[PDB]
Amino acid sequence: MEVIELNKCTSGQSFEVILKPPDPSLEEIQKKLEAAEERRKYQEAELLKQLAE
Amino acid sequence: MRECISIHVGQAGVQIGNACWELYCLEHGIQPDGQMPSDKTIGGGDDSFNTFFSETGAGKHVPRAVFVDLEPTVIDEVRTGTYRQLFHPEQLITGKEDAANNYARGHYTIGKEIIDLVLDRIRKLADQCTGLQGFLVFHSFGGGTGSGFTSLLMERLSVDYGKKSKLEFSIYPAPQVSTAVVEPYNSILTTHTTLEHSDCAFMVDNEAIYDICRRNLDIERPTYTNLNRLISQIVSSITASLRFDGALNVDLTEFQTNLVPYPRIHFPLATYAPVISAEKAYHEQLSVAEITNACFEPANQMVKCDPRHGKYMACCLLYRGDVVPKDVNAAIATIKTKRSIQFVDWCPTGFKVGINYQPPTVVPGGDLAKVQRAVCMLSNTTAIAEAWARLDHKFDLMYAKRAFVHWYVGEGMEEGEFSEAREDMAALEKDYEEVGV
Amino acid sequence: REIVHIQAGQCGNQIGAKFWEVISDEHGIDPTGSYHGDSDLQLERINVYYNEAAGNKYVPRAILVDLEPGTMDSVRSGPFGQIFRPDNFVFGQSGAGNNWAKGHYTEGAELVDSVLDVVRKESESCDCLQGFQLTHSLGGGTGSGMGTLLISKIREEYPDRIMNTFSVVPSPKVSDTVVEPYNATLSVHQLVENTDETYCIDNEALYDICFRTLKLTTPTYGDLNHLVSATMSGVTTCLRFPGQLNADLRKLAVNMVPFPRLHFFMPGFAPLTSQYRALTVPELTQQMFDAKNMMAACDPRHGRYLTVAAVFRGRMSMKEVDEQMLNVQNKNSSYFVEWIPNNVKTAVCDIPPRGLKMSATFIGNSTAIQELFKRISEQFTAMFRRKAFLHWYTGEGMDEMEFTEAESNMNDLVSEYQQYQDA
Ligand SMILES: Nc1nc2c(ncn2[C@@H]2O[C@H](COP(=O)(O)OP(=O)(O)OP(=O)(O)O)[C@@H](O)[C@H]2O)c(=O)[nH]1
Ligand SMILES: Nc1nc2c(ncn2[C@@H]2O[C@H](COP(=O)(O)OP(=O)(O)O)[C@@H](O)[C@H]2O)c(=O)[nH]1
Ligand SMILES: Nc1nc(NCc2ccc3c(c2)OCO3)cc(-c2cccc3[nH]ccc23)n1
Ligand SMILES: [Ca+2]
Ligand SMILES: [Ca+2]
Ligand SMILES: [Cl-]
Ligand SMILES: [Mg+2]
Ligand SMILES: [Mg+2]
Repeated sequence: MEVIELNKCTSGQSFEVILKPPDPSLEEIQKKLEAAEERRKYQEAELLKQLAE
Repeated sequence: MRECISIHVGQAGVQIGNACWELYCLEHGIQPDGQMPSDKTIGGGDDSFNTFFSETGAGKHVPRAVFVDLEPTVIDEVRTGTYRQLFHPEQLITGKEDAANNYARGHYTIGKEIIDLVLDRIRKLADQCTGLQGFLVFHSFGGGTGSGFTSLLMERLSVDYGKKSKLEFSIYPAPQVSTAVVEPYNSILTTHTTLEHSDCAFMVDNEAIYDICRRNLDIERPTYTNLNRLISQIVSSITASLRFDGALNVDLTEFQTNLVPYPRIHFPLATYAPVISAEKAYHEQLSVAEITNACFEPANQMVKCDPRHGKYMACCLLYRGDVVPKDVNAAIATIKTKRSIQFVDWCPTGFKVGINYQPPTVVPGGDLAKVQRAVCMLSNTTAIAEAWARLDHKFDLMYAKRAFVHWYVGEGMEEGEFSEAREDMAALEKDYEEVGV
Repeated sequence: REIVHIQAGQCGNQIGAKFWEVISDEHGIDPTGSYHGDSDLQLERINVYYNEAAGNKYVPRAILVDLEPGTMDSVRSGPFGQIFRPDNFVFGQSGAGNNWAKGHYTEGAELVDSVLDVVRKESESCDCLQGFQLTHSLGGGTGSGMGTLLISKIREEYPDRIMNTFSVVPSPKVSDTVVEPYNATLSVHQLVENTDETYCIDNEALYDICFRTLKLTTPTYGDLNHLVSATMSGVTTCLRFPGQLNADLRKLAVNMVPFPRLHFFMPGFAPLTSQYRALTVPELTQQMFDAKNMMAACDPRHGRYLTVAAVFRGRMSMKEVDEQMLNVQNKNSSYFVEWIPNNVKTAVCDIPPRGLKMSATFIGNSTAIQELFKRISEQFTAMFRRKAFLHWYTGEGMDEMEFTEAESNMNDLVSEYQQYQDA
């Protein structure tokens, strides 16, 4: 069980013990948000057309 | 010295932020008015605590933090509470109308109108850093804002700060305190959209925290205040290495290096011991060996699952208090001969160990007893994938009937995004099986 | 934040007035509009239903509508009648003669614009309007026909706000005219399209409760409306008091309504009062789920629950509440659909209603509600196959075709409920 890389300071210590070896761009984001907003506009216009009938 | 900026999104994220920053103030000796008498360098410095606190010429120590919510009622409590003087007003951002538990309303409809303002305030904080490391992001999986706005934000932070590390702290949904049926939809949609943008994510299951509070603190019916105080102890254990002198996990990149060799499998399991009640008359104190043993009991884990039936990829033990290396190594030698700890073949069998000599702090008049020594274990084990299975099963049950889907479509989401997210989850479960069995 | 309330016609205005009496008493507001309570919990969310006027006066955010004056004179003379804003009374003179077509197409159309002006003035001064609630009956002419006309115009001018109704459904057991089934079929067709939530209040059930359980040989409208007002108080408690929850009408709707057309809820209340024995939590739980406490005359064992909300009021053990709610779900699991996990939700408010130590209100989205619509459909068909009494309607310009379409819409709603009941 090998103990390696001990480090020490006034606030503590650390070490390791071994027991055994072995993106989208801004434009695309903007487009997606605008496509969703357009779909919402379309549904709203269909509702208001129903109401005018 | 390198700065760290925290972002708290939605109700759960804001309230957990409150608990964490209260505890950090007690640990560093900062008063609610922001003064720090032990700090002899007035108006600046590159001490370790400066990673998390800036300084004014008047000696005020100011959190590097942004709070964001789409309705105002939770952040107003911060504005009027005990620590109101700690935070600059431009740090506290609110909208008028919330996402009503609907991922699509958070991500598309409302997020589109506040995202630029939020990025501007973040930029304001970034311009004060001389060597910005990255971000710590706190949110729920289940809320409309915590899921949908957070995923939008993560995409934009990847665009605007492409070199920087990003860590998550995520609240996984539990029916014992949950208030909505659609939380599985929101959890899958946000995990899918965020997965490439997050370097390392610590999941906390509300069911585990609830049961720990009932069993070990003798609380008949835990509230959010109890839950958040315990969670804040665990978060503090994780960030102490960023806030104090030391040689392990001293920057955000080291979390990935030590815990995540496969980039998609970046969800480490946390285990914390001991949790002891303040009302319990006398407590016989637990030795290093006993608390290190408690790390292998499922009842102490942040997600209920069974590590005996998976494989380890990495392991870290973070001790606080009266602990020397000799006792750690003796405990580990004992534990190896008694428990089922099997690593994958391409990784070494081993523990990286950190010790901070200052014992844990507790909140006066709280439910937690002061102890002389405690430990947090961070292990990357495939058994955590059990939680994905549970969530995915619930998703499949509802989506087969299209229950509640119209609420999401009416906000402009297409039905296809549901099945893209679900198939990405199917591939994730497959990755964990191929690695683990 | 702010809710706008509307009450239309005789039934709507009587139950509306009773509602405002009960909740004004709970918030410590007297008939003059002065606050005389003992606790800041009464005022912290008072603004949801009341505007503040000069002199620390609280005025209901309420609009009062009818095509004849009589009932609004009775409101104005009623015990709390002075608390309503005078400018919010909007009434015609002609009447609507229990005729949906008069309410919707002729007499009602003349008045609707002046009603919308007052709605707009109330909304304009709201900090953040969450939406609307309407009280009305479906069996008459004004509440039924003009109420559904109003609903349509409000959707057209405020399309993204929640529209909620409390709707009293007719019964031959408590009947004013023979044409009630025509007026109800025409109205349901509108509600299916234009509301987010409709509470089905059946005069059959209210009568049976007064007769069998509360022991009253001759129930009046007053006795029925007492139960209605207590139920409505129960159902608005979670918005009205500081009970941890961060909710608005939209989040509640998102939690309760899995498919847009299936939004008709079955209310209940416990304990039923007309005593002194306090009531254990097991007893509240058993009674709130009992068929006999339901306000729509439907057997819940004849269908399945899509969703359930339970609201408990009073000082009690949350542990015991959880245990009892879990007990009923685990022992009766077959009546709850397996493909919506965790579909039963529970709220607790510390403040009890007047005259009770402990109480429970029930809201169910059950497929058994199809029984109510089938009832109405049969009564409709029995007349419509012989065209009986149709001349009252065609004389106001309606064609037979519109009746056929309304009948078809309601048979489709029934078929949908059956589809989800067999799944
Ligand atoms: N641990 C913990 N969980 C919380 C807390 N507050 C809310 N939650 C959980 O978060 C989930 C709901 O998410 P919220 O944070 O309330 O929703 P939101 O992000 O504000 O989004 P909105 O729907 O727009 O209000 C549920 O599972 C809650 O149990 C908290 O203070 N602590
Ligand atoms: N529960 C209840 N039902 C009523 C009341 N007044 C009338 N009704 C019922 O409502 C229907 C009559 O409608 P009504 O309100 O009188 O017509 P309107 O004035 O034209 O809107 C019939 O089914 C009556 O039995 C009431 O105060 N309470
Ligand atoms: N849909 C729905 N449910 C209700 N019940 C209670 C509940 C508590 C906690 C919940 C929950 C529901 O859903 C998830 O968490 C009341 C209401 C309502 C209707 C109409 C007018 C109203 N004014 C105030 C309230 C309200 N509307
Ligand atoms: Ca300094
Ligand atoms: Ca005329
Ligand atoms: Cl940069
Ligand atoms: Mg919220
Ligand atoms: Mg009448």
